Amino acid sequence: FFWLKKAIITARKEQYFMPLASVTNMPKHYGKTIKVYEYVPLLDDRNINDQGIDASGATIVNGNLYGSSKDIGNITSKLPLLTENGGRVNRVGFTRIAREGSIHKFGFFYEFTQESIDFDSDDGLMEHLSRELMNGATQITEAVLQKDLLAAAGTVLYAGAATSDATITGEGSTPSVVSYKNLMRLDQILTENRTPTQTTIITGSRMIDTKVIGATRVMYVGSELVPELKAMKDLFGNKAFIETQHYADAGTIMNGEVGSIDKFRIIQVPEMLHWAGAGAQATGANPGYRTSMVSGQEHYDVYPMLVVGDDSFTSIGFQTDGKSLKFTVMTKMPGKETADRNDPYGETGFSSIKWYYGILVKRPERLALIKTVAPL
Amino acid sequence: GDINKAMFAIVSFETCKADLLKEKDRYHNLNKIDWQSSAPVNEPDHATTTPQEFQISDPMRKRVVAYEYWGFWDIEGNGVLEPIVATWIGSTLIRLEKNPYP
Amino acid sequence: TDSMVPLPDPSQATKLTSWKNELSLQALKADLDAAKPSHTAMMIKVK
Repeated sequence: FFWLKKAIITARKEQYFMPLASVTNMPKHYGKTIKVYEYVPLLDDRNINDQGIDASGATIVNGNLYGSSKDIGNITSKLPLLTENGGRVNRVGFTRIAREGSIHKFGFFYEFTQESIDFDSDDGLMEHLSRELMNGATQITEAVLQKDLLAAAGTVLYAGAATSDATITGEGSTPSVVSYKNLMRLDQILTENRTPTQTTIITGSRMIDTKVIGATRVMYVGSELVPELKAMKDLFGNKAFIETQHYADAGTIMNGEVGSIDKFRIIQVPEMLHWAGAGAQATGANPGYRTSMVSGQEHYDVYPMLVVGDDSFTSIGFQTDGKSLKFTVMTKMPGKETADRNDPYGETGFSSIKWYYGILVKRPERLALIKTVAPL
Repeated sequence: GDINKAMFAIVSFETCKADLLKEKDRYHNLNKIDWQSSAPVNEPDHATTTPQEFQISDPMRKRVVAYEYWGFWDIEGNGVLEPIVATWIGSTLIRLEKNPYP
Repeated sequence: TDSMVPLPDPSQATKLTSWKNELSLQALKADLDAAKPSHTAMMIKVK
């Protein structure tokens, strides 16, 4: 055998939710918890107070003049009117809310020996071991953040006729698959929540076979959903998916962008997580949708399609002041130094890496999500 | 086998934000940088003598790994190769111009 | 915030300068990953 001395190495999987999040500092010697204040407007339902007097002059239960309601009847009924000899007629009050978050620990390590590393047929083993260690650490941090974001979603919409995770199914009159109307509804809700628009519309170019795009939001989907998105058709029967080649010129294509649909620009995330077995049980009439087997019964799978708005959350950072986390890495080349109860000689080393993680959610209303099943 | 025939060269070194701000005119896009992501330990390719547990508390004085590209490029697309320099940190291009030295 | 990274490994032109043709970060990184295997093999001998 003639070893080629050039091994085969894989690359680190790219991470999407690390660079997105903003990081808040947190000094030490001072606990592990961060709190904020929310100031609720005057005319809001959350403004539940007790300092209220109506135009008549008697104490009224609701201090806020009228809630979020937009009826003509309520507005006319509860208008603040003033007479000529006005005094002690209308009073209002205010409220503030608090939100909190915390920090948790993490870490893992590995072992080796002097003989194995030193007298190996291939040199450079230590650098490879360190490389896979770091890659695994970054991937774990990314997965944890994505899991937290999916769990803490504020606006959740179920595709099809389903009303929960369990009732999502792919058999029957109405399969739980995303459609155009669901995307329109999500856009309407996100506009109602006053969520800012991430992107700008694209006006066409002068070259032949170029289509205009009017999308203002970004959507993150997995790889399994993209064929289903491609096959989708709009209300009038044409094709909805507009690929990146049509509007590539005279526009900016974000990385990992497969195309644009309606108001949303679809971004493909290789590492997106899916719930397993959350759907209803799958019988033999399955039209070909993905299923997972839990406790001897087939069950369908649920897929996120997350949307993250501007200033939805911040990541509590312990001594970072910057994106991503701070990892503490320790290495001890083996020797006689180590001692133990029955193992005082020592020929093994190690390398251990640990970090502190925490997240704070400031406006859950801006995070949105559409649960659906994915074709096989 | 000759250095003069080489097309490009790349060096990775450690810098702080103060070094970049010494000449604010030259650099750009200093705001959108993940200083902590490109830490010396987070980049095992760079080989250095800094102990693996060391980070100054001052944000301006933290040291991060940066890359440079000294090489020949066809800037105008007319077929002429002219020297250029490019510097990037993480995934952001902060400096781009011709070769300054005579 | 401000959406994600606006270019696919800064493909296309970031527009730092006025040159008609601009390098973009992807080409530079690609040359780096092309050159790296040989340099990694060479450094083993120095080690």
